[PDB]
Amino acid sequence: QSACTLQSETHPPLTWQKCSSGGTCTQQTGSVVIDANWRWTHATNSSTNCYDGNTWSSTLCPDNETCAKNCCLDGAAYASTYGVTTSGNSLSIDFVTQSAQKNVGARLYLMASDTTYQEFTLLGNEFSFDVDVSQLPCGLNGALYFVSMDADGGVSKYPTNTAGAKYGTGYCDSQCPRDLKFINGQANVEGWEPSSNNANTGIGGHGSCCSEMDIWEANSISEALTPHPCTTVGQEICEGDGCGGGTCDPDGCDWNPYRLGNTSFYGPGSSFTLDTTKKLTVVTQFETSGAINRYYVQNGVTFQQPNAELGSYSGNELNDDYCTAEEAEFGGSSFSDKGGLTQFKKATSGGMVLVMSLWDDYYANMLWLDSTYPTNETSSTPGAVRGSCSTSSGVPAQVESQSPNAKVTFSNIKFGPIGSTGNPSG
Ligand SMILES: CO[C@@H]1O[C@H](CO)[C@@H](O[C@@H]2O[C@H](CO)[C@@H](S[C@@H]3O[C@H](CO)[C@@H](O[C@@H]4O[C@H](CO)[C@@H](O)[C@H](O)[C@H]4O)[C@H](O)[C@H]3O)[C@H](O)[C@H]2O)[C@H](O)[C@H]1O
Ligand SMILES: *[C@@H]1O[C@H](CO)[C@@H](O)[C@H](O)[C@H]1NC(C)=O
Repeated sequence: QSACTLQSETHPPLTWQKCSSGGTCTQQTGSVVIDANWRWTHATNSSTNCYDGNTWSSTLCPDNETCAKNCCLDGAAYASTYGVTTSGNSLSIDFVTQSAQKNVGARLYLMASDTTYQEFTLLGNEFSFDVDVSQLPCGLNGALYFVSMDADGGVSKYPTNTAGAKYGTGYCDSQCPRDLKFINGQANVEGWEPSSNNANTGIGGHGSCCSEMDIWEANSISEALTPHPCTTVGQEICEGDGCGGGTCDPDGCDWNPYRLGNTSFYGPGSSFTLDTTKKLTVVTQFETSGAINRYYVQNGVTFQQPNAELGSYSGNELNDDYCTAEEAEFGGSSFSDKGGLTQFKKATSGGMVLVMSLWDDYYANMLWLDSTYPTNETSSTPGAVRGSCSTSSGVPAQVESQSPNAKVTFSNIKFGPIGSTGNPSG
């Protein structure tokens, strides 16, 4: 797809800190861009929509190639249309925003310039950020994560895509998402099927796969840390059912303190170690062995990831023994079939793009994160309970109606060698 300018594109600025092993941190200046799927896609020569609701224009988009040629992605009014705003090193995303249309959440990427994404090499380094999840009720997910996307959004590999990173193209993750309207410089209209419950989305014949590091997926009730390996490290297209776990691990080796047994660590109020009604700091370290360490800071008090005992595993580090014990006790073979932490280390050794989003779940109502899932299981089933939310929570239409003002705020992003981000920001 190409880019149009009926609406100017001005990326909300966002500062972050780059720290060094020497003990100092210096301020960096970037910005954020919204994913192409949220944009208005219309004819290059008019305002005629190429996509509207959950259907494509059969005239402008008879096939994937013709569609990409006839259509372009336009600019976004971040605040008024998408409820996305920034201030210094802080970024906020509102749940429901009413403009000429209703918009739900957003997915944003940190940029290095107005035409390129900022790439981060996680291995040997740590990522720190502050987050306020107080306005995130059951059913919502304020997420901060990394994915192995190309810095240019896919332009060099697929010339038919001239919009690039400036317009949020090139997404990919361990779920091999088929809801993307544009992949590899072509549309995804071929084989398109409208969602049964989301008036704005559908499923195309192709998907976009790649390694995904979910540093943070959470709301005020539950939080999870989850690495997702893929047999092909970077962005790669998939077709039909091949997208269903053919190359990527959609489940991952997840670490949810609540799911692992400590139901008093993360929650609303002073009855929890970390009070989710107030802002908190989350630091994640990627040691060279491939393991992942985590600690939190709130009101000046430091807490390492809480200890967990699962099978023969005991500790607070997300390592091979933990992931192996999890599949043995909770079930599944996806993570290990795809190479585990060894394969995932190939992703963190390379460059990954920072993603920040807010979403509700049309497939499983976010029950996998904050409730008992599947809903027919009980507390007696290992790993069934992930949070205190009712198994009846998270219905999109309901949370969108009852909590339109929900929002997540990410701030004070700091990146550098392990042990360096706790030093003074520059
Ligand atoms: C005896 O047979 C075995 O039984 C066990 C237990 O019943 C089976 O294991 C269970 O299988 C369930 C379905 O596969 C999963 S639910 C699964 O949970 C994961 C972890 O939360 C979810 O992954 C997350 O998905 C999010 C939304 O896409 C992502 O954003 C996030 O990054 C992912 O971590 C997934 O969506 C759910 O479907 C149980 O966890 C598991 O114990 C076993 O399969 C049988 O063989
Ligand atoms: C949860 O973790 C906190 C901090 O490590 C600890 O003080 C508390 O005892 C733990 N509770 C349980 C039930 O593990």
